[PDB]
Amino acid sequence: CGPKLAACGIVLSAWGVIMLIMLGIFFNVHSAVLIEDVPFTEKDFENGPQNIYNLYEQVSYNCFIAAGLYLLLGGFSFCQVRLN
Amino acid sequence: TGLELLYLGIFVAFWACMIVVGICYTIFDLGFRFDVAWFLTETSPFMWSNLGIGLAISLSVVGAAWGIYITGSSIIGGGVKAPRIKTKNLVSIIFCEAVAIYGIIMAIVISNMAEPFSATDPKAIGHRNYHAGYSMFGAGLTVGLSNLFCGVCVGIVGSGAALADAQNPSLFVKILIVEIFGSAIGLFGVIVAILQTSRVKMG
Amino acid sequence: GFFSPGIWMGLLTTLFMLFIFTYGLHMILSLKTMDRFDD
Amino acid sequence: VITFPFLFAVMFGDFGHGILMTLFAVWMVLRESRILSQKNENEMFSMVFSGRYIILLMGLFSIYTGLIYNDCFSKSLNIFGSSWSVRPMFTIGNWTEETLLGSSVLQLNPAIPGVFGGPYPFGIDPIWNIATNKLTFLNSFKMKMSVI
Amino acid sequence: FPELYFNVDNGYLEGLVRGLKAGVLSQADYLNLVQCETLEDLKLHLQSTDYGNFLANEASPLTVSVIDDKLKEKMVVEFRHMRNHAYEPLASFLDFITYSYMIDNVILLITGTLHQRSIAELVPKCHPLGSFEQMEAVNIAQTPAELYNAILVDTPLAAFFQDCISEQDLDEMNIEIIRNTLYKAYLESFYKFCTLLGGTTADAMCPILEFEADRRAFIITINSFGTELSKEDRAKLFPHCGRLYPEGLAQLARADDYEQVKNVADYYPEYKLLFEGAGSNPGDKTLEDRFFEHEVKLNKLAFLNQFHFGVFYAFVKLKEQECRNIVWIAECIAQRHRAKIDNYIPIF
Amino acid sequence: NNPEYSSFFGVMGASSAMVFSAMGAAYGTAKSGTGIAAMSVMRPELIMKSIIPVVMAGIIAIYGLVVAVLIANSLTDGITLYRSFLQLGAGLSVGLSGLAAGFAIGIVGDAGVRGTAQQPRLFVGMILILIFAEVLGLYGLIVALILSTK
Amino acid sequence: NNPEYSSFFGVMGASSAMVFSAMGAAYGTAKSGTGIAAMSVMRPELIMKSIIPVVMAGIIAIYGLVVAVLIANSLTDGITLYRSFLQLGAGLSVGLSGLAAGFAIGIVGDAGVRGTAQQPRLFVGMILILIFAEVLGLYGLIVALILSTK
Amino acid sequence: NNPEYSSFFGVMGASSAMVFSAMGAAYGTAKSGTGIAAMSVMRPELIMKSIIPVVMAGIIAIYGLVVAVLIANSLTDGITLYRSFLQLGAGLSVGLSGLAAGFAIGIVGDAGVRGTAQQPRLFVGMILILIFAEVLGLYGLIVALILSTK
Amino acid sequence: NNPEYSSFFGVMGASSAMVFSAMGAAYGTAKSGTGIAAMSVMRPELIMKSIIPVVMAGIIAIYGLVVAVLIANSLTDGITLYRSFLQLGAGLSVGLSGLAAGFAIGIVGDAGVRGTAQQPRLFVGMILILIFAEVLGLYGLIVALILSTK
Amino acid sequence: NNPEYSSFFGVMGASSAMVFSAMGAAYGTAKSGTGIAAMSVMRPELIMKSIIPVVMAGIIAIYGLVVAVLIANSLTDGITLYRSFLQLGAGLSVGLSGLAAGFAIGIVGDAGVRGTAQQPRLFVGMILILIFAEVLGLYGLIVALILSTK
Amino acid sequence: NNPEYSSFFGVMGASSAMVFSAMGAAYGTAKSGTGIAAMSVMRPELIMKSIIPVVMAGIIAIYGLVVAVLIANSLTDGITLYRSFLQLGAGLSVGLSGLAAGFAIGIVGDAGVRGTAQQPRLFVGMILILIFAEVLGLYGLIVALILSTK
Amino acid sequence: NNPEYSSFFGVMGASSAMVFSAMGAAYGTAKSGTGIAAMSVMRPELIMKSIIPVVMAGIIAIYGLVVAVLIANSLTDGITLYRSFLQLGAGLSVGLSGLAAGFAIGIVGDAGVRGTAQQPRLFVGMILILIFAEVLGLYGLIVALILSTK
Amino acid sequence: AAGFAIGIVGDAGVRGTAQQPRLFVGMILILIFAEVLGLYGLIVALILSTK
Amino acid sequence: LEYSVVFNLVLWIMTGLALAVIITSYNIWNMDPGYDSIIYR
Amino acid sequence: FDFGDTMVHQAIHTIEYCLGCISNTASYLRLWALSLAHAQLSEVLWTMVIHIGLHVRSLAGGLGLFFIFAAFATLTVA
Repeated sequence: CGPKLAACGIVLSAWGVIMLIMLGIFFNVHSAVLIEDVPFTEKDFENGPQNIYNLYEQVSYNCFIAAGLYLLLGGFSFCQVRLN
Repeated sequence: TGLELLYLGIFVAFWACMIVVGICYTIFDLGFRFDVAWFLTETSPFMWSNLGIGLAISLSVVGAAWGIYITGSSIIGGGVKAPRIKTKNLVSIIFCEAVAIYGIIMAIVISNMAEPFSATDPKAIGHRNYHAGYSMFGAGLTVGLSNLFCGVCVGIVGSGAALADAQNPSLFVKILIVEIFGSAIGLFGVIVAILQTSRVKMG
Repeated sequence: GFFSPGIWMGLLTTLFMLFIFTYGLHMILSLKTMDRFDD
Repeated sequence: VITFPFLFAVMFGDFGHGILMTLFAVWMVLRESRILSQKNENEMFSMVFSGRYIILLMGLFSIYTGLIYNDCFSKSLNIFGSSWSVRPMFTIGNWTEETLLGSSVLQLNPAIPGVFGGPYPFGIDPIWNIATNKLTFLNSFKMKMSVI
Repeated sequence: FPELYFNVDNGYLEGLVRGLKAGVLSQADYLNLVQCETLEDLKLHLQSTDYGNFLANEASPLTVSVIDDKLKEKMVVEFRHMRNHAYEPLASFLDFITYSYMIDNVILLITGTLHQRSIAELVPKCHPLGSFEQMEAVNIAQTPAELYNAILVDTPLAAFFQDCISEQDLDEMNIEIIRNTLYKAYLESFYKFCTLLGGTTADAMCPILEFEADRRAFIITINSFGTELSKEDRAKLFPHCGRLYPEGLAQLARADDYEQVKNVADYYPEYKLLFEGAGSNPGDKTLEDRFFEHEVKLNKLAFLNQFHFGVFYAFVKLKEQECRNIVWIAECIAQRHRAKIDNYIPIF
Repeated sequence: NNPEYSSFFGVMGASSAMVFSAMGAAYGTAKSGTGIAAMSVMRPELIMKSIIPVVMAGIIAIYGLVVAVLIANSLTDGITLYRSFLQLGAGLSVGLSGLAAGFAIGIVGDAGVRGTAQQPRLFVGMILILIFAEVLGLYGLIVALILSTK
Repeated sequence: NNPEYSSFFGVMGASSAMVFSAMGAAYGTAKSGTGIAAMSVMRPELIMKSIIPVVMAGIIAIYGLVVAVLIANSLTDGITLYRSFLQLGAGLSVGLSGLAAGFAIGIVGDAGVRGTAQQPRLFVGMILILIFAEVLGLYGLIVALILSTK
Repeated sequence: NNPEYSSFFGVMGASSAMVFSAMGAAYGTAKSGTGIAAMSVMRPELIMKSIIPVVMAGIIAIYGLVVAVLIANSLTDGITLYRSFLQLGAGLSVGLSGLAAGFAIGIVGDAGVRGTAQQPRLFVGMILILIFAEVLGLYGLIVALILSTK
Repeated sequence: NNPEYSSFFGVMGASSAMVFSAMGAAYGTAKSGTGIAAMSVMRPELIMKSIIPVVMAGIIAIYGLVVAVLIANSLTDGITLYRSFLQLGAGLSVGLSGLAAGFAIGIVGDAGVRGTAQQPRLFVGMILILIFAEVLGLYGLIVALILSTK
Repeated sequence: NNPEYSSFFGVMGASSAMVFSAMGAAYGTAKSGTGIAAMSVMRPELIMKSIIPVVMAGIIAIYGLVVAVLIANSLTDGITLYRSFLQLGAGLSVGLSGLAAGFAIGIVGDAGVRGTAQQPRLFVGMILILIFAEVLGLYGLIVALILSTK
Repeated sequence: NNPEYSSFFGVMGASSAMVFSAMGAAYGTAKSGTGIAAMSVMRPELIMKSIIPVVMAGIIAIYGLVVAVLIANSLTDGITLYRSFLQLGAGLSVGLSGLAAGFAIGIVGDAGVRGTAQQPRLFVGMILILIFAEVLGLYGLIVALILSTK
Repeated sequence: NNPEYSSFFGVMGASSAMVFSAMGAAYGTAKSGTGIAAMSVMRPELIMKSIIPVVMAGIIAIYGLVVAVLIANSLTDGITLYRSFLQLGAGLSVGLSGLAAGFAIGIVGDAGVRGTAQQPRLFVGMILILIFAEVLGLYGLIVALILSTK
Repeated sequence: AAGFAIGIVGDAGVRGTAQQPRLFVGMILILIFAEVLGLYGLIVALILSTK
Repeated sequence: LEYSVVFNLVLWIMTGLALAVIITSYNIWNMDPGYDSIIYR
Repeated sequence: FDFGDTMVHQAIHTIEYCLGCISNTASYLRLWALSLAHAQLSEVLWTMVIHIGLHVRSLAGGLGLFFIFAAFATLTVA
């Protein structure tokens, strides 16, 4: 590891959680700026907006789970920066 | 230097002139001319074929010939202080000739395929004959150039092996493996050229 | 007006053999002789 | 003291990069009493540490420029309203036929009155983050800016 | 690139000179030679390799001077054959080996003529590698001015004088300034020649020539301190080929003492290790010994590629080191000074 | 139906796939075997480690061969111009990218073996840098599969 | 509607995207690997750091691959000629820009390895210069992505 | 109405705007880096000031990017041919002027760094000298903008 | 009506004016930069005089720009083929005359600077020589205006 | 029926067979004779053993002569393009093979004569290598006889 | 019926027969005469004995002359292309073969004569080797006589 | 009646007869002239003997004039293409055979004259070699007279 | 052609004349033999220009 | 008719003429007079 | 003193100011130039990286998006 990697892991932990929770919010509010980012398909121009809303919820969970993994990288790195 | 520069000048001028023509016939809307279609159709399939056959031999022979003298020169030069070299290290020459063998094999196989059409209209010549002439050219070109490169590599590495033997006999047996990796390239050229040949018929 | 079938086939052959002639002649112009001899 | 940071921020004007550079310079200023006693051998860190206050100032201006450009990491503030208008406004009996073509292929908003949402009180409209022609609009701006 | 063309003219001589290289004495052979108790025992050991019969048909009251001369005689014959068999690219390169000796032979001719000696007295004493083609200079031998013009007309070396030395400079300057002045122009001209032979010859011979420039600048500097040479004289003699040329070479010219010279060497890891490996204390390898040891290392490294002219330069230099080694072993043994005999430089 | 000359570009594809790969693998093998031979005279023990660049050059010849086979078994007189051009592009992509990979394999397979002759620690480094050569053959192959199977 | 010949340009784009990038990444690798080998004899410990230029040359091969794949997946049997030209331009524009970055990483990587061996302080500065090489490939990727998707 | 080939000159503009600019910036980087690496041996401190030519090489590739993007964003199938030749002229005019700039930035960015190592006072001179190289790329950009926006 | 290809030769004009003038200004700067840098070490005070050949190489690029602008501002889709060939003429005239001036300015602005530190009296002579170089660009401009305006 | 140009290719065949074989044999002779000249000063008795590569080069000229005469006897006015291209192929095949074989003979002679002069044991080794060089000439003859009789 | 322009190939034959044979003879003579002049300074008694390579070179030019005259007397207004191509091939064959023989004569003459200066016993070998050179002119002549009479 | 372009080939013949003979005579005169200049310093008397090479180079230029004038006097608007092509062949035949002659003369005259500087007895041998060089122009002339009198 | 010949023989001639004043005679003869190529070119060119 | 024959004849002959002039011109331009015995004095 | 050198240097400074009023004004275009590149670097580095973590299911996307964001962070920094 070394202290350099732990310091990087702290920065990426904080920045990651910030951006990934903000993404989780922008996805959960179904924001229009995310249309080019959501992995929509031809079947989402049928039934109605519930289809895209299901995808926005799943992608909102992706960013929430990734933020959780960056909280774990944080806790690990705050140990390693003291241990190394 | 100078004799290369004269050739380089012709080479650059040739491509510069093609760029001028390519722009010219495009911008003047004459780009309906020089449609690659008529070139690749009014040319006789026999021309493509016979170039193919002759390439298959001659490029293999060039690769093998370089092969030969490159190792041979070293056999001789090391041989002055180490006469033992000549009998065993000569296997490199055998592999260089094997690159020539790969040539003559593929060339003779290709040479069985061609027969007269009794036709001159492209539609009476028909797709099979064009496809054969091209495939035969491709095969003969493939084996020819693959063997060209293969033989030069074998000659180079075999020269190295001969000059290794000149210092220690045991090195030859160990190093000799690289001549196989050289020779294999010529065999791969053969394999592809067989497959390119494998569907052909003429007349 | 600018080219013909016999011309193209003629040229591909001619330019190919002129390339071989260049290769051959390059090796020939690369011939050399000694300026000294042994004792 | 202002002019160099200002031109740098015009250059480096991503809101998120402005924050990240601000944060780096802040962590150097906050740790100053520690860093002054540390290894001299990290000359790279010593150089940027000797710039820390000026780096911070230009970091702040890079936030400010990134805000007016309305972009962090290819993302914009949908908190704002718009001079762009909702899909119904493209379908006022007029333009509806063009919106039916727009229901199969790309289309350009004509910015025609009544359809258009009018003059705008924020920085750049958030829609220009997603619009396919955005770079043309952005270039017309950023050239004219730099000249003045 | 070179792998395609090179064999057409040089494949024989490349195999030949590598074949001659395989005939050099191993470390184990030198370790046998040093166990000897007379020149006849050295003869009996040398008889087991390429030196077989090199001392046959010669006076039974043997002398170290005869052994030296016979070793050089063999080396000369070997070199002449390769030079005689070469074609213009290699032949021109092998001539650049010869120029190093030719310069020292011309230095003798000038020295003798500055003392009004007949050049016919000097020519039998010259290094036979540096033998002349045209002989009017040798035949005339009248005056330093006549010799200068006769050299310029007769000698392959003449172009180097035009780059650096007038007739007036030859009358005014000390002959050792002249020696180094010619070598400056020589290394630069041969280094340019090696870079014109782009690819393997350049990237394998340039490292050796770059070391030859650096080694000259170092040695000249550490020897200059106790002398009337100015900083300008040091600068005017340093070869520009070396890794020193962009800065360290000028620093050596500005410098005047071993500590300052070491401070230049301390920028470059090879030279740093070389100076650290030689304080020149009693029983130590000297700075000059370490450079020769390294010069051999570089010459061995040129044999680690199959097709380039660099092996011919490295061959001649290594055979010259083999002669230096065998003579040094014979001198130690003849003088009974066994205590330092291991100071020969191992080669292959 | 398709035009008569249509298959020519695909034929040049199969040939380019093989020929340029042969040029690469040959050059790689030559520079490598040269470096081996020159090393081996000094360090006879190192050949069985130092052979690897030659094997990697052979893998470039394999990358040519595989694409060339795939093209050759796909070719027909009936071929549409589109698939004929795809075969050309594939053959050039693997053949020329393979040639590029062969050039790098040859340069490092020499210089690395010469270095290793002097300093055995180099071997790990030489393998790493050689992987970053051979992989260009694989990138050539990837594009050539994607085109030629389209 | 469209000319059956017309996919030829987009295919030459897909090929070019790889091929010229590969020629670049190969040259960059080859030069750097020679430098690493010629350095290692003196400074073996530097290998694990001094390898970086080869990794960056690998990035150029990736930039090629990206565009080559993108073009190839975007091809169709009756492609619009305008789209075929866009793909050609993408292909050259990454492909040759990657060649240019390959030249740059090559020269800098070889010289910068010798420099590092003779002064270890250089390595931190060399990385900046190497990024300033490698980014040319990325600018070529930016345009190539723009053209392919436009 | 408009000719089928019309967009070809437009996209070759956009590509050329990048490619030649990248070649320029590459050469500029490569030369400068080689000098920097060589100088650093006796100059562990000058490194950070010495990188300046490399950055001036980088902006040339960016000038290419500006035009290349501008052209790319103004391509369409229906393009009027006259717009395509304007765009070609732009892309060459920045592309090759950036190439010329890169040659001057390269030679200056070598020699000036070497001279600065020998004499720190050269630094200001080298700055001024290098400006008169980099301004070529700017002039390339000025006309390339006039052309593309005409 | 006028042939739609006619704008091609007009943009080739504006491009050539810029490009070749930049090639001249580059070579004039590059040689001058080598000169000034190599000279500086022995006589550092001379830099502020010795920059002047670089300024003249800059002026050559300006002469190109003046023409390239004037051409570009005069183009139109409907342009009469006569005017388009005039613009090609103007573009080549200034551009290659600038290239010529840049070859002179480079060779003079090297050798004259390296002379000037050995002998300061040369400086006025070097200026006078350079006047007779820089004027070639002006003759190119003169002809280029006379062509492109008529 | 058959084109008036038809016989031209078989004519060029007969020419190429004789010419390229004469060229190969001339080079082979030139090299070998130069070797003999140098060798004979030390080993004047060895000439009539060492001349083997010279006659072998003459035999390569004869291989081209045979094919050339066979083609020449096989020509006619009314010849089919089929027979004409077979004869062309024969001509090129033996011709370039005759260059190659004659070139290898020359180089191997220039070596082998000098090697024998210093080491008599090599004489048979030279002759074996030369026989392989001649067999390459046989392969060019054999195909050429086959196509000329087809 | 015969086409227009038909004499061209046949007279190119006649000219080439003479011209390339004269060039072969010239090179043969030039190198031989150089070696003779250098030899003769040491050995004036060998002057008349050593002319034979120059005589053989004259014979090569005469073989060209023979074919050239035989073509020149058989050319007619409105000749068939068949005879015109036969005359082309004949004249190319002797002419270009005469180049080959000329180089062999020149090289073996130069090396042979200067070796003979040191060792008289070379003269016998040299002459036999020069017969193996000169006969290439006869082989070219044979094919040319055959072709021009079909 | 007869076609346009009729005279063009015969005109090129007339020019070629002159120009290539003049190039031959120029090389002859030049090369041998330098040898005369060198020799004269050692041998004050031999100047007026040593001119014969240069005289024969003048003869080659006269042979060119003879044919060039004979062709030029034989041209007309209505000329049959037959004689026009024959006159081309004639002018090349003398012109390039005279080139060959003049090239040989230059070399053998230089080497002969420098040899006569060391040993004046060489002069008889030089004259015989010069006759064998000069006659190449006569052979070119013979064919050219046939190809212009027919 | 005459130009090259004059240039080469003029150079070597003038240089050699520095050591040998008698070379001036040979040089003028050689210069005549070089220059006359230009005269021959003029002769045919006058003929062609008036045919 | 046969303008393509005429075109190729003019082109290849003008090319062969030009190359023979160019190569001969390049040779006589770059030839060495070897007067070194005077350059030394 | 020298009026010649004085007038030449002062004229050159004046000429440099007058010509600089185009060229040095246009030097500020470096702003726009870097800005466009900077924006598109950020856009492409986002779009070719972070987008890969945007899978249609929570488990598959959230696991990938972690490592994908680390590559994005790395390149965004460097």
